[PDB]
Amino acid sequence: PTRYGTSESIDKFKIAWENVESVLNMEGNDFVKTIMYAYEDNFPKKDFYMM
Amino acid sequence: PNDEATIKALDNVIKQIEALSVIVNRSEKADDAQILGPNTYKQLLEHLFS
Repeated sequence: PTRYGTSESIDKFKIAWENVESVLNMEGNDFVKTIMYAYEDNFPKKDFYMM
Repeated sequence: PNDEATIKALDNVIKQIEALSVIVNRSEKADDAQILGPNTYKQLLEHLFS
């Protein structure tokens, strides 16, 4: 809940995104990974992480 | 949910945090002083008469 919730600097986002990127290459999750990397511009990573 | 992926994620997180916690900063800078080698006075010529 606390300790850098919605009010964080952008520089802290890479550390959190590292785990999601590691999970998204687990040999069987290729569908979502490809959909993400193809349409990143329209659906940026921040809102995906929030969802 | 696949229970293998979360174990790998936890292992990676633990490795990262503990690697970041072993680094210690310790510098060995020397002083900005000098050495002050030996020296002697040099005399200048003069003239004398009486």
